[PDB]
Amino acid sequence: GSSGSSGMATKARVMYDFAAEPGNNELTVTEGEIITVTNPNVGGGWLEGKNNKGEQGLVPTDYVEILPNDGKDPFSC
Repeated sequence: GSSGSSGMATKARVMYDFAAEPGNNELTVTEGEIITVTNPNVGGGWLEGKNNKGEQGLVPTDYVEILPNDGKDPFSC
C-alpha cells in the first residue's frame, strides 16, 4: 500500500526567525514556519529548502532543527 518506512519528505521547523539577504544563495524563514527539505547535507552544516514560491535557498541548520518522521509503529501494546 505505502512505500518507505521513514519517508523521503523531510520537514524542519524554524527555531529562530532568520532573514536572507537580497540576491543571495540563502532562503528567508521565520520561527514556527515549516518548509520542505531537499538538501539537508550541503557541506559544512547547512541545508537547502524550498518555499511555497518554489524558490530554493541555503539555510543554517543551527537555526532550524529537522524533525523526524513516522517511525516504525510499536507492536500491539
